[PDB]
Amino acid sequence: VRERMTTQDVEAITPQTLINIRPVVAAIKEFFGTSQLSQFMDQNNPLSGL
DNA sequence: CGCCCGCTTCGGGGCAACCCTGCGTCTAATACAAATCCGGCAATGGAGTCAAGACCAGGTTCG
Ligand SMILES: C/C(=C\[C@H](C)CCCCC(=O)O)[C@@H]1O[C@@H]2C=C[C@@H]1OC(=O)\C=C/C=C\C=C\[C@H]1O[C@@H]3C[C@H]1O[C@@H](/C=C/C[C@H]1O[C@H](C[C@H](O)[C@H]1C)[C@@H](O)[C@@H](O)/C=C/CC/C=C/C2)[C@@H]3C
Repeated sequence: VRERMTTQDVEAITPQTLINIRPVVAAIKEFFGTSQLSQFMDQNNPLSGL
């Protein structure tokens, strides 16, 4: 946003144009898969999930 | 008696070898020439195929 605040022209831009959500959604998808703390639920008896 | 000056001794620095406190989207085409694929006839010419048809030789039948 701070980059394209300057390169864009004024009196034409909007928050729909300024905002790129793809690094945020890539950070979420890169956390939930392929991290240490996000593991498969160990279920072979209900004590193990707990 | 004091004094220089390199010899040894330790310090500090410097450096070489391993992990994560690591791990962004970008003008946009035109113009043209050469090379290459490929699609479709257009000569085949050699290689396979059918069929007749002849070739006797020795069992096989008949005299
Ligand atoms: C070594 C480790 C996790 C190991 C893979 C499993 C735990 C080892 C301890 C043990 O031997 O009991 C650390 O885990 C985390 C971050 C760093 C380390 O990961 C690491 O560095 C190693 C792997 C990190 C993420 C792996 C994700 C995916 O790999 C597959 C699918 C995803 O997860 C893995 C499965 C994990 C569940 C395990 O659960 C364990 C039993 C089995 O070993 C597994 C079913 C149970 O002990 C379970 O109750 C306990 C889990 C530990 C909780 C997380 C701690 C920190 C499966 C192999």
